[PDB]
Amino acid sequence: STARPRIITSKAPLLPQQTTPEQRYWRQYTSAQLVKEHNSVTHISFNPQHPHDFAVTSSTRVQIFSSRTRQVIKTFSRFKDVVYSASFRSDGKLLCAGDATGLVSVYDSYNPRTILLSINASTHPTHVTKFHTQDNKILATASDDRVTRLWDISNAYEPQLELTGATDYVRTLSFIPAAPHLVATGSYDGLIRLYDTRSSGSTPIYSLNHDQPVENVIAVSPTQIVSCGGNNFKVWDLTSNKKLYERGNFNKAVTCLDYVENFDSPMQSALIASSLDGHVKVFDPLDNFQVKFGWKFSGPVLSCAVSPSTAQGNRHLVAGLSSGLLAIRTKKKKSNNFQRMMRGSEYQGDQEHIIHNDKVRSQRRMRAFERNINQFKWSEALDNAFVPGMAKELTLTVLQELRKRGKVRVALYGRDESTLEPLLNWCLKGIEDVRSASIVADWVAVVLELYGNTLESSPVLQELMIDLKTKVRHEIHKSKEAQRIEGMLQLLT
Amino acid sequence: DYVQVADGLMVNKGNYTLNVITKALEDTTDTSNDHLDNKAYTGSDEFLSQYKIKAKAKVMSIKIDTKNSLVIAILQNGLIEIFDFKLTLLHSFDISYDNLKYAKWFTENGTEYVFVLCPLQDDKVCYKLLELTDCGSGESSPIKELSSTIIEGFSFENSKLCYQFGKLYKLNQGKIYIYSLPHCQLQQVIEFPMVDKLSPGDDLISFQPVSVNRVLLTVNNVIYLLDLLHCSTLSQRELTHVVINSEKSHNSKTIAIGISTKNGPNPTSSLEIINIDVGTNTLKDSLGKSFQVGNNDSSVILKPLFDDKDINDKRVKCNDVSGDSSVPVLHCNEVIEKLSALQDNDITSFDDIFFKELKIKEEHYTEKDRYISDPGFLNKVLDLIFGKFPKTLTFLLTHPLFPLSRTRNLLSLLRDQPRLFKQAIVTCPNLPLNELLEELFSIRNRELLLDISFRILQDFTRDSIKQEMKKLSKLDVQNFIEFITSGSTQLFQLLSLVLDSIGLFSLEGALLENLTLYIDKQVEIAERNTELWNLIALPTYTMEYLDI
Amino acid sequence: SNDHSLLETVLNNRDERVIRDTIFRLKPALAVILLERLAERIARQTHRQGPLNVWVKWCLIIHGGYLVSIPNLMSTLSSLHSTLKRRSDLLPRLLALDA
Amino acid sequence: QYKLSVVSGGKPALNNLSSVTGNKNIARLSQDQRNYIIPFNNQIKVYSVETRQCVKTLKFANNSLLSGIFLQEEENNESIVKILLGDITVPQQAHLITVFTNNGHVIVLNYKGKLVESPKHFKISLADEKLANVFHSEGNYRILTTFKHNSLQSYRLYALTFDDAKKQFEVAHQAEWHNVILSNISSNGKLLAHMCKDVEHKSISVVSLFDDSVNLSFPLGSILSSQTQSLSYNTRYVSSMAIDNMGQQLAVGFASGVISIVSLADLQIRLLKWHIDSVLSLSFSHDGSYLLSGGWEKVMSLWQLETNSQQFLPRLNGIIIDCQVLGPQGNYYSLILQMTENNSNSDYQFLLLNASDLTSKLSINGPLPVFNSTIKHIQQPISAMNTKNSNSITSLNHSKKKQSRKLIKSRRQDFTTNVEINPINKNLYFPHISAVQIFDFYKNEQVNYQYLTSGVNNSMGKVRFELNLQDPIITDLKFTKDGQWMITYEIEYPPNDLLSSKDLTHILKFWTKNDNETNWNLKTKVINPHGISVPITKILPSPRSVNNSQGCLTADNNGGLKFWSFDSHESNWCLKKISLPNFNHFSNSVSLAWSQDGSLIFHGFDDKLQILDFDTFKKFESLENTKTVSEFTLDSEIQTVKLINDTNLIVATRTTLNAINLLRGQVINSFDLYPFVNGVYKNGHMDRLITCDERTGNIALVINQQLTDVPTINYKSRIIIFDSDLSTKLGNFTHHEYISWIGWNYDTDFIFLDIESTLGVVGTNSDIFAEQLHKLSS
Amino acid sequence: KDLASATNYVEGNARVTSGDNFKHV
RNA sequence: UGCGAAAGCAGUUGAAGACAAGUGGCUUGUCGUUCGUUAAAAUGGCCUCGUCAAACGGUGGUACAGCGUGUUUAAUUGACAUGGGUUGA
Repeated sequence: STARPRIITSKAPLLPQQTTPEQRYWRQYTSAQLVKEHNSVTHISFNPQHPHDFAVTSSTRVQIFSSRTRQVIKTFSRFKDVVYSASFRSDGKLLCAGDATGLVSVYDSYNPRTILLSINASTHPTHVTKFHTQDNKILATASDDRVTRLWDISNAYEPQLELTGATDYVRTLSFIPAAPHLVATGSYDGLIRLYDTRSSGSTPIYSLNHDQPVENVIAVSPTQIVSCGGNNFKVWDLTSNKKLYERGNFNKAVTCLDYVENFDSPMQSALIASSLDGHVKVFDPLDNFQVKFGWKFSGPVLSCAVSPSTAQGNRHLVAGLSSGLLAIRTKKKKSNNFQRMMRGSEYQGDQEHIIHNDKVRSQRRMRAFERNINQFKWSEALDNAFVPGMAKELTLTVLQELRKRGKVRVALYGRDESTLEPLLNWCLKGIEDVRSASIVADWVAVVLELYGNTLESSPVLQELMIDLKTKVRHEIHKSKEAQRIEGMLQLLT
Repeated sequence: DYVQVADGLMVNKGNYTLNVITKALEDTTDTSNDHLDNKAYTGSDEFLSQYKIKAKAKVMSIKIDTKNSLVIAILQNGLIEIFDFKLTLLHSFDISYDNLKYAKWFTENGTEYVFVLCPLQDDKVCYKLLELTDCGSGESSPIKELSSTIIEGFSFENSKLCYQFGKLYKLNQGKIYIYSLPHCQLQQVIEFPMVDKLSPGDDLISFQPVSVNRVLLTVNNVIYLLDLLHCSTLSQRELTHVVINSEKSHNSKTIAIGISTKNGPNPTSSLEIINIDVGTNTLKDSLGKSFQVGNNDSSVILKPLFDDKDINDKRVKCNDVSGDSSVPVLHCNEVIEKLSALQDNDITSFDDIFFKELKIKEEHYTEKDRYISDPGFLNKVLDLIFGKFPKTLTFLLTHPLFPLSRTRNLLSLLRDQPRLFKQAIVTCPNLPLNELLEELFSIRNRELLLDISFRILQDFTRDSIKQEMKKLSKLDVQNFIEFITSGSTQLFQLLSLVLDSIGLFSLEGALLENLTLYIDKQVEIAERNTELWNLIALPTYTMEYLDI
Repeated sequence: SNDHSLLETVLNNRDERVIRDTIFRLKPALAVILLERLAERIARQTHRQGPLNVWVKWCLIIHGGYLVSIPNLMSTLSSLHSTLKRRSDLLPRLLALDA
Repeated sequence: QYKLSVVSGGKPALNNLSSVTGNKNIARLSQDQRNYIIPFNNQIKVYSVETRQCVKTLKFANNSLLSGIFLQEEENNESIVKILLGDITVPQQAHLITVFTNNGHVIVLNYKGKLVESPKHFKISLADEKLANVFHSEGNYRILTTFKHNSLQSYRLYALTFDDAKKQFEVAHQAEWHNVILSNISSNGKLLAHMCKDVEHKSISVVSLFDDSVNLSFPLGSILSSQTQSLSYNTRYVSSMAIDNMGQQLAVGFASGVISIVSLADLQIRLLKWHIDSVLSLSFSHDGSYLLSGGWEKVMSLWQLETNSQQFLPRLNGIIIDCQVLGPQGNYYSLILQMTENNSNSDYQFLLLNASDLTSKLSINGPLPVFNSTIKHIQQPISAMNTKNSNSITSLNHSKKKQSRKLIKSRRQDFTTNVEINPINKNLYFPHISAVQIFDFYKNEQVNYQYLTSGVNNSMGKVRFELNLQDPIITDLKFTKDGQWMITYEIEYPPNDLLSSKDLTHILKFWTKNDNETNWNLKTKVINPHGISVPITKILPSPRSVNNSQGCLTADNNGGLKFWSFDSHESNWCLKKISLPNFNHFSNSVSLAWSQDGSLIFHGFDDKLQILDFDTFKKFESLENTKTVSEFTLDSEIQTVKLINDTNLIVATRTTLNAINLLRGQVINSFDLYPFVNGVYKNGHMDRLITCDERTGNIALVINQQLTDVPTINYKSRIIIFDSDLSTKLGNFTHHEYISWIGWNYDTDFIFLDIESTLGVVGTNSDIFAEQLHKLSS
Repeated sequence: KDLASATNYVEGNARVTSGDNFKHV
């Protein structure tokens, strides 16, 4: 003898635009927070090491938020002009911020009162400041001087290397994630230059011609880097100096990018992109940078980031808008005498020769319609169908199980006016859908076959039959006009 | 087993080059080349050369001269390189190697001492094999394969000077013992009609097949298992099939004995010394769909009649499933003799043809299944009645009731008798849709319209109806719409077909509004008779009466 | 882009002349993706089939050349074919039901 | 070089007698009850209840010792009717069994070690009688016999003796019973009850046979109620009876569903009503205080007769047509399960089970195919209503007369089935009704059984009205050529008397398993492939060159084709290619073939063999017109387009059997089929009647229904092989019974399925101390 | 579970599609 | 029942004998009866083996639904003495 097969929920052929695993995962980022800033949020970085805090650069202050309360734990307000970039070191121990007066100031993180050193860079505004990702004691600052500088933070008087060569407004750095001698910089003339730092450094080894003025350049692999600027982003193989993908799925200019790897996700890698028209989108680097999910925000989105790869807790997607506000969407995560008497209940057979196992697994709880179909209470199963809190596929599957299994007539025999009105009042709603309407058709046909006299007596289901008639009239106009559209594009083959 | 049949030195280049094929010449001084231009210098020429190759550089070229050795040339720059003689007898077929791939000092006389591709690099003396009349070089693991007229096969590998295998191959005087297309075999042609494939790793025959017809200049192509062959006194270069990623279409091999058939690509016009015309322009051998085209090397058809399962005590046949008979007494000799009994002086009568056919095939004269018949036999008796004699009432009624009529049906509109024409509409089991659409749109306004729309719907796919009913005028389709609106199911879907196949824009308006009104009332009557088909206690006080 | 929000604000306009010359002024290289969006929306929401198929009949009428010159009509707008096939397949059943 | 053999076993073949209810289970336990001795129609299987394996198989056709008893091409009424555990020849010394057959041979056979090459058989001096059963007690032996008005049988009891001349058994003739309707014998074999039909109605009589301890009789109107005489005939028809080991009580199970325990000393009755359809089997325990019953629900109940308390066992994959306690303490129940979802064959599962936890210790079954028609005096069992799975109380006689007349007179005598071979592990997959029996034939035992549709197949024992519902039929299943996926096609049928009762559903499902697990997983299903209400006439798996053997090609009766293939990106089996024509004629004479290269497809629709390519999936075309013949109109609708190798292809149609080459593009050979296979198979079944190889030929297969001095119920099979485009009949074999399916396993053999399901194949000091210690310590 | 017990039918997470999604050429 | 396609297209439904009831016959009805024809109901329904809670992975439509996490492409842990007694309607 077997166990009883479970009642299989009636699944129809799948409709278009189903819920992909990528968009289910990215759709459980919810409970949005909107924090109004004093000015447009230009940059946002995350702590790498305990990857659980993030710094938001508004105008003339940098606020570190926590990734468990989403309130400002700490804030950095002693800048003279607009602070532009603020990033954490790879050890997460200190925080660099480039400022509109060309004064890079690096504090230590989680202590806003101890400014550790103030590199006086160019007289022009310094727009991007980030530490090396391999090395710890070098900091790369590009400014509106069309020259980036590598500074050793011990010798903070002269820059240890001066990467010039770009004709207009260098706004982005990036480091290549396995070769630590390799700095890719990006400017408003297009032309991602990139430099070997053992060489002279006043000339790039090559240049990648993004045609639009680039807004950001990040590095995905040790080999391929992604530059956004203009309406698209392009990806570039770096061992072969050559473009290989470009996605232009926006309306306005892509402002920023960042990238995730190895995190707990159906997507093994994810590049998300923020694009001055409200949209932030996530692209999957493994199937050809195809877009998988997106968010629309209440204004032009200027910068975005996500929690880093090892977040281990409450996971965040943050987007700072040009409107001057900040949007966070997170996904969350008896007696010693009595115990000495009941000691052994946690042993589970380690030193024991034979280990027997016949405890059956406890299956899912049966719903009332399923146990009534099991107990052969077929009219009670119909009654349990037409309760209000039932799913539409559950009402459909108990109708289909009574149709295939036994008898519609058995399920409908002892009824009268007051006990048929649930069925017909659901058949009004079920006649609209394609997946239900065959079952609704034969159930209504059987109930008017064997209750044609109650039709005469009760007037308060006559009107239900009339409403059902106008419903089938609307549906038959729809099923006729669908055949007309089917013919009118059969003509166009 | 042929291919697409038409067209009655660096071995991997093409055109846009200068001359990557510099070769010797019959009855000339030594050698030449041409372009579609590289210089023709000397590789120490004026000897008894029979072929010429290069070191795959075209400025390290040579003249492979019958003097036991060869030197280098300067066909681009002017600076020669040095050489060193090994033998002094016959090195007319010298083939210089790549960077240490396949080279040995074999000239003509069993002295295959191994060396390298250099002027002073040497190796072992692998002259152990006997006097070989067919020494080739392949890339199994680059190897000299010797076939000897002392007859015996041997295979040495010039990778470590290692004799891989060898046996006794009794090869006679050959025509072309060319290595295979994947190199794993040896295609050796016998003189007139045969080409055998032998296993060139073990020196044994693997498939000794015959060929189609006379062919002399045969060589394996850059294919899977296919060869090309030109006729002896013919410019016909046919192809046969007994590289697999994105194969070749031209510039495969240059070995032919036609009218100076040098440098044989597909478009083989601009030759290296000849300046000839060109031919076919196909690719190499595909998988299996081109062998339905090249269905050659077998032309042995006979008259195939239906045999029977052999009677080994067939008297215990145990309740045969026929009506009354058991087996039809087959008379194929009488089938052939009925042709002589029919092709006679019954030039307008059915006394010596129709009675002859219905006596040779004792049927109900409108029915199949008492078959014993051949399509060539039915075609020849149909030819004999399409000659001097449709006025027979039995023969040309019982044989459009036969599924092998073979395309002599085109005059079925061109002759017009009512009962024979309707029977050829209903039952003739191969009909051209061109004539069917012409008969459909040459309307006589009758029930044969329904009988022709039936067959045109029930044996042709809808798009093959549409593409070949584009081939109509507009008066035909306007009168067709007018006749449908005047005065059924298959013609409704035929009307759907004509509306799909007339096109998009080029219509008129009054006919369109008339058809719109007609089909509006048609859908209304279809809806109402579909509705018709889908349409097929005690009071408290009474007063009644009873018997007194 | 793939902007469902302002796609909804553009096709909640249901004046017939506005829809007509809107699709007339539309570029014919993206009438196929407008038709894909309409097909998926009427597949999901079934009460939209009334208002939204006014859009899909105008896209076929106006761009009657582009998507007859496209080589794979059914493969490119499969979702429309599947939606209309499942809408019109059950027409004999509710014919018998309303009879 | 080809030889025919029968290698794999058949059906279990219990007592196929009427008028014996209860004990029709001829299988025995040993006395040291460690091995279970069941007969088959081909052999004696001896399973072992500890390890569930077969440990010894006494094949009948292996030797002339008892294949001389039956190897006939016409006569299989010689049947094996009882097995006894002792030795009837010499007493007091047992590891060997004495089998009594239904004619009178008594064979003594050793099942421990090798079978002896000369058994101890005898032949008892018997009249025209035909051996109902034998009976054992302490020492003595009885036998019972059947006879020649109203069609009833007549029984006669003898006693045996042996001793004086050791060739004959002498008989004694205790008594007779001159009209018997139904009979049963108690568990100890000490007494037996039966019914009489002696006038106004029938009668019931119990008699002890090994002594004149008791013999009583009474008309059963004193058993029956007063309500039943004004009710239907099911309320008074009796389909079961049983007695206990004392003869104090007796269970009468009626066709209405009730059971009634009468107390034989005073004829007071007690009614037990649970069975909602007919009661088919009853048994008592040894002490008589528990009653096992089984019926049309697949639920074995056991009634605690003290408190009238049922214990159930509900989903037993077959209706219980016999149940009985078995052990000395009653620790096993043996059951016969009739498995009546297929109406074309009576396929019984033998299932004992230990009574402790009610788990199926040693379930036994033969192969279960479903033939296209009913086979040979097959009667679906009795019930309350006349359904499509049973027959009512009236129509058994008319149904067997009609079935005999249908096998005699009629014309469509095709009962052929589709069997598949899993190309990985060489076990064969009989698609049962809404399920598959995976069964390996190198030990002829079932691997497992799996439901592949969504019916009420397992959840419910259907009863009197509900037996007019059928679960969906699996009509096609094919494996992909690497054995990684199983394609199956099923027809889902609707229940009657509603609006959607006349439109079927057609479901094509795709199943996967790794090479370890025994059961498949549904990865995808497409309901209505090819469109609504249109069938699939033929599915064809694809060769190893299209999508690495992961494509299927399904054909309509419109001539439409759909190519489905599994791609890993969208991790599902999706619809790749399509060629639909829209005709107005339909025909299910559709066949399909593929080139091994994966280039061109031969679509053998009716009267027409189209040639499609694969790249554009339309009809084949070369612009050079090198006699590109891409259609072959033949004289009748074609039913096999089997291409042996890439050169040529064999077409088989209902008149002729042609062969067509493509490297020489014309007909090469032809044969005549119409005198053999005329209008006898349904159009689409020659594909399962003939098959091929991949190198070494092609197999045709015809059937001759034998004749008297009119056709009869007897058949013979003529199978023939050809090598290399119909050249030589190098195999001409004849098999003694109807043949139903033939197919090539993937290592140059062809398996075939007999109509009684025998799978056959056509192939190519210290020593005495040791002995006495192993004696005395065992 | 028992060795004579048949395997029940279970769809699980099988993708049910129709015969009319021509999403592939 | 036969031919079919899943639609449909042709064919129907006799005789003997016995028994039961009702009023030796007559009527009606049955048949663990035969020959010929291709031919709704006896109050009578499906076992225990452990539940509950919280996750996670795919699948459909994220609160909704469903399958699984014993090995699987993937994905699980934890509570409880799984008793007896008295009220508990």
